[PDB]
Amino acid sequence: ADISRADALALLATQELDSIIKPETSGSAALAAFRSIRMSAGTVSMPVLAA
Amino acid sequence: ADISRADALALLATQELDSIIKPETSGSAALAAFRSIRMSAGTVSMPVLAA
Repeated sequence: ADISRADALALLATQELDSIIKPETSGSAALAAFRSIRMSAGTVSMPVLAA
Repeated sequence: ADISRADALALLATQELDSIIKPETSGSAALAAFRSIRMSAGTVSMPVLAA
């Protein structure tokens, strides 16, 4: 006769990970590669050299 | 050859008027003309001499 682990199972401490198992996030390849501008109007204008 | 206004059209500044064009506004002729009471009840009862 002895205190098995099952006999004391209800006394054992518990632990949950403090973080989630997930992939590291990529972000947009477009936002990573191409330079961007802050817009204030919804339809910005863009002069382009022609000649 | 020279830079025409059509060639520089994309570079031209814009201006927008600082305020909206609108007619003048006015309040009800009824509230201007007639006496009014504060109602506290949703109905007021009024006694009228009948005969």
